[PDB]
Amino acid sequence: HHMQPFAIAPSILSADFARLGEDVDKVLAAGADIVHFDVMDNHYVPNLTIGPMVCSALRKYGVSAPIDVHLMVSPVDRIIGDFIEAGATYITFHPEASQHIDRSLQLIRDGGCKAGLVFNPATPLEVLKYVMDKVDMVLLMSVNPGFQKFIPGTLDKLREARALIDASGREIRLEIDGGVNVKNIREIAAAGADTFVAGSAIFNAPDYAEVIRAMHAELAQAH
Amino acid sequence: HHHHHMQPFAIAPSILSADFARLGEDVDKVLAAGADIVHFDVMDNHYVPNLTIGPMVCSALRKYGVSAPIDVHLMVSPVDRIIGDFIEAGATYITFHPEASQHIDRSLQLIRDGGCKAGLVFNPATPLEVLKYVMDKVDMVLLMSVNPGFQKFIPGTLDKLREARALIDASGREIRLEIDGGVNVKNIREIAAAGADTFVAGSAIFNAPDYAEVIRAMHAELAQAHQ
Amino acid sequence: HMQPFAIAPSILSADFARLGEDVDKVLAAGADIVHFDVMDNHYVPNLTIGPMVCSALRKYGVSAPIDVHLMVSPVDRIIGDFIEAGATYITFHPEASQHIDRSLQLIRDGGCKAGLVFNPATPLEVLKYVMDKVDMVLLMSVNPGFQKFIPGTLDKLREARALIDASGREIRLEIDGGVNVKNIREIAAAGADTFVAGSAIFNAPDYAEVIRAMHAELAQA
Amino acid sequence: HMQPFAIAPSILSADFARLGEDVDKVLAAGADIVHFDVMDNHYVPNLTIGPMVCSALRKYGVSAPIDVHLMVSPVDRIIGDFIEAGATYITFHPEASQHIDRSLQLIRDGGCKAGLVFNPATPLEVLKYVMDKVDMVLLMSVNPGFQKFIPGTLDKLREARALIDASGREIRLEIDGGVNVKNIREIAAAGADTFVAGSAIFNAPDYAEVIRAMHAELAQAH
Amino acid sequence: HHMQPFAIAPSILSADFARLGEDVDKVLAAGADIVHFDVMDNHYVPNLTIGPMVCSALRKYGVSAPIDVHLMVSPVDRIIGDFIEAGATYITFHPEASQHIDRSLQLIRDGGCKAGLVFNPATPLEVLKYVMDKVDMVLLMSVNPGFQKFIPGTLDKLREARALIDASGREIRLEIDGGVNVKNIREIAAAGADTFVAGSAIFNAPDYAEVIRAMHAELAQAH
Amino acid sequence: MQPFAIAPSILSADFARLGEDVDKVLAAGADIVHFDVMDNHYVPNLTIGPMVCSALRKYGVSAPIDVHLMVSPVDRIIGDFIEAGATYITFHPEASQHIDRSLQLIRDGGCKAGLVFNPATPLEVLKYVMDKVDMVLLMSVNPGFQKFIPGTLDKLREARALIDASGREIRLEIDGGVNVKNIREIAAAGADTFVAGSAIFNAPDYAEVIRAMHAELAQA
Ligand SMILES: [Zn+2]
Ligand SMILES: [Zn+2]
Ligand SMILES: [Zn+2]
Ligand SMILES: [Zn+2]
Ligand SMILES: [Zn+2]
Ligand SMILES: [Zn+2]
Repeated sequence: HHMQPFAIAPSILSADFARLGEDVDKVLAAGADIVHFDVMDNHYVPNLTIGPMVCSALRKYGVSAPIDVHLMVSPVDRIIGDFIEAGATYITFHPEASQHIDRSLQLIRDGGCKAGLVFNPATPLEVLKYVMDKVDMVLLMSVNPGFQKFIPGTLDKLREARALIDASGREIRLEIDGGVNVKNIREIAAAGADTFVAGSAIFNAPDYAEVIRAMHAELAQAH
Repeated sequence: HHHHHMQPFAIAPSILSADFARLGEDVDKVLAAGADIVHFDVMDNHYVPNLTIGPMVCSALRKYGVSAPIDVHLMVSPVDRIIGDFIEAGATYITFHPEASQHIDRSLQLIRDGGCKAGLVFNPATPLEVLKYVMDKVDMVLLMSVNPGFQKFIPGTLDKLREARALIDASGREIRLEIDGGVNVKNIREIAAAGADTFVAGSAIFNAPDYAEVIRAMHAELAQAHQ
Repeated sequence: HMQPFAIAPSILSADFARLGEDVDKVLAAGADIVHFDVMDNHYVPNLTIGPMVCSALRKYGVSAPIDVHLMVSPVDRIIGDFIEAGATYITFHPEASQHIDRSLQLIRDGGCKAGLVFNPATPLEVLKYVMDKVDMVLLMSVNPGFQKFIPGTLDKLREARALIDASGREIRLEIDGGVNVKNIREIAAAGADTFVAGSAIFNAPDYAEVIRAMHAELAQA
Repeated sequence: HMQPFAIAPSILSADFARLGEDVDKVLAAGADIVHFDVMDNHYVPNLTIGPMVCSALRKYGVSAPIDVHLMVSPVDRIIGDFIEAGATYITFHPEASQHIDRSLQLIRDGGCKAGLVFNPATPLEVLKYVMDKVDMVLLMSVNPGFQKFIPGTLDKLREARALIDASGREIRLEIDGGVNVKNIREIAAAGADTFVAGSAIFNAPDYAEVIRAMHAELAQAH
Repeated sequence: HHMQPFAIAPSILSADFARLGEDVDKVLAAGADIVHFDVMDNHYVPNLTIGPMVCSALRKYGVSAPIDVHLMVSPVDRIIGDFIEAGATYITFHPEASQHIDRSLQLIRDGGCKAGLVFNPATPLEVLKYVMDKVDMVLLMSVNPGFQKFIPGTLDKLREARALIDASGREIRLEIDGGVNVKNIREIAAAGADTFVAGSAIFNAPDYAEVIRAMHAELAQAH
Repeated sequence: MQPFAIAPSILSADFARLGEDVDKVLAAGADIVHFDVMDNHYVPNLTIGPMVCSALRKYGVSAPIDVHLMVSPVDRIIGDFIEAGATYITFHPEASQHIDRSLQLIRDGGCKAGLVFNPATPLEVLKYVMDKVDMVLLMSVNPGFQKFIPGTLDKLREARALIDASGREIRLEIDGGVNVKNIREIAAAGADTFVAGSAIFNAPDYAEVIRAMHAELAQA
């Protein structure tokens, strides 16, 4: 397996939006690697979350950690420009949400960001065949985004995705989001995931550091 | 002073210009500085070319302790589903654009049945004719003096403010007249004199070095607005 | 200057397992017009019945005028099918058509009578330049597709009656939403001459008594 | 590893002026499932019948399984209504839902059986990660909503039956579009176990003879 | 009546697109004032006509006359930019086709172009009240656009339109389009129109100049 | 394969003298007049509609006209291009809710039908419509937005294999950054129908460029 170093990406949807900078500082001080950014436009999913200004506010506040913007929006091209200027690090989108996937991935790369494709539980991986050189991260949803129980079939899709990336020779992260907890993160990594989104499991816990410490402990006795 | 059927003046800062890294703190300062209403600009990247903040941020302000009335301006389309979320999130006012709903009456009724005050937002070009048959169901009328989601006060709004003020005055209903777009200390007197009683300002307050001084200066002009 | 009173029950409240039977009974009970509520799950959050049901009633023997209310968007394609299906009136919402005049003209060219439907909030302004092409004006007293009569509708009825009277043309003034025996008198006095009732008729045990009761209130005008 | 043969007449060809009577006759003539073609004027250029008609069939006494084929987009809201309306199967096209799994999960959580419908050109790959959530697979042998059996459907039937056979799950393989007595044997031999016919049954003078003829050819299939 | 000098604006949909430059030269040399450009995007109307490249092609060829682009498209803002760079003189659009009429009108003005609003046969004139300072032309459709006989009520709307312009004090052209010929141009002008779009009446005539002279002859026996 | 064919795209032609320019490119040896139709929705541009195809036929153009539809939805305008005299009509599968019916509409009109594949679009959708496609167009750039995407060669070879294994007569068309310096390799990948725009219509002499292209097509 030509994987990448493990990374924990809390989704700030579970964070305190009245004290966002403080809450992000606390989870990063607790050892988190990536700030995960769930953007919903009330159309691709039945919910509306936060826009590029929140990414801007985090950068102006001092957050230099990588910000991983997951676009659950459609169409994607215009708002991609705003997240590039707002300081996003990763920009990922669903292939179903863009009429021209290649041009959309190229738009992110030409902005200096790392680009990715997000796969709904039912979405097959076939669309990756002709954009392998243009995706830096692959996100598999283990729940239906925007609507809370881990879909077990995702483990098979994680293993298929890990195989596809390994045979490409390119450095591509395998990200997972949806029902990720301490009790299953060991099994999830064994399927081939190297980038882990957790939300409630971290931000709603009484101690962020122990939970992250518990996750990394399980991740070591996983591979 | 005057004979209009108005409501007591209210200053409604737009938290679009606030510090989203310290939002609860920033809202506390503007409220402690004399602001009345927290104005909430909700944009869904479809009705306007921008995406701002959803109901979870309104919930976060309520869970933090913000008890001031929260004025949710919906620049989204369609509106009914997200209207429910802002009701459950603790919004006080919910206003939306007539163009954004296929069924304006049902949408207004949805807000009222939540216990909220309802309103219609008017783009610079949108005429006021649609108010004729919903006068009993609007608690506030928001006049946009700029194109929402895109930056200079459009002067013709003063004429529409006067037209809106006249419709409310002759209606017998208690309806707030709100204005948003380029409202600052140098023009708030003329805007109030045109008939607005609810004033949304954004950068003028949140980008100022002292929030209380600016708000006092606004009230200074509002006092000399009906000579 | 009005048009003769007409009672137009909406078959949304009828028995779709015995539809021909129920329509015969309500018509034999004195109903004038069969009102047809078409919803496309887009313009309103519900899906009801399409032109094949209008077609099925015509093949069954129903010769009464069938009044097709389109709560759909866009409208031009399905207008054609309802022309071929044997519709008598075809009405649609001005917001649902990008080209109101062409859509009204499309109905007239099929031989049907055309109308525009106005949501509770919709002002009557759009009638100014199409008065020659509407045979019926339908005012919604409830939000279509979603149930209590909106009182402000009576004010719009009187404004609508004034516009029709000043046109000199034969245009029906229709009302739909919460119309019952207890209010049909005031609704007619406001200027309505065409009355859609649904639950009030089809859920009653005897159709003839309700319609006879309604005309009694229409008599005290 | 197929399922018991089932004949599912499509009531688009039935008499909607005497629908309860017409359905009783086809059911008394040996039909197994009432097939329900729902069109929203957007996903296909036609509008047929909504949940109230399914309700009317239940309120009239029809206890047979009602198989609702949703040719609509989006699907989630009307799915809820058909669950309450008393549907037995609810199927939809994968292209018509932005979130296929949540839509399938919606049907199952209502107590209904769920399925995916595939247009003549639509490939079967999308079933790979939803095999546990589909109870029926419907292949269209004509373009839905627009009348001759597309011959390539037999090959897709054989491919679909293999996928279901290799899954170990109880999933019906349904076919709809130009299915008649003269071709139902070959269709069944291709792997279908649920057969939608419309005009072939409801436009016939005796429903029982046509249905009887279909079962005769279904025997001389495999 | 604060009108503008009469202008004949033949619409090139009736022109020979195999010999467009030649045909435009002839109709202008025959006395036409404005080249009328009908843009349809197959969505706002059931037809697709010509885009900005044809406006560019006429300018690259030498056409210096004012080019009047009527946008029957929705949305309008993106293609407004392209018609500005392509060299349009007027850009007009339908208010129903823009979610933000004022911003769209301002976009045209900021490109250096003249702006306008187009009214379908049923569209009321009410929307002009708060954009009078931003419209240089008002186009009244006397037929349903994109689908051929003058709708008689348009004459009443012209008089209503002319009265609104007269009361504004602004230099605003009153344009008419749909079934305009020599036999009715006098009555149309007396109702208050000062800019006349004709298509087949001119381009299908054997001599373009004779028709234009006849139209200009009828315009004299107007007011 | 099919005999090599050069299909200049009239997006690069002179729309003020279109009949003349099309006459010149055909007299210079071009085989097919390529027609790029954009509706400002499927792609961020609006080009030319059926009236222009009709105008070319009324002018005398009897050559095959290849209409590539970058529009969505497609069925209504397919009807218009049939009336206008189109020879090929191709569309993107993502732009039609019912691909088979749309291909069938073209075939029932007497035209040849095809499917266009965006750079990211896989070829999987061809499996059940192989009997209904006369041409397969591979986009080597993002349509409507100009440099040849290298992965297209891999898809060309994969597509050529699918057609070769089908036994059906289907043209393999390529569009996007096709020039004299790369047309040999593209044909070697399996393409037999070549769309060029600027390379031909912006050249000072159309005949020399087309002659130069055919020379490279020979050493394939
Ligand atoms: Zn995410
Ligand atoms: Zn606002
Ligand atoms: Zn109705
Ligand atoms: Zn079916
Ligand atoms: Zn025009
Ligand atoms: Zn092309």
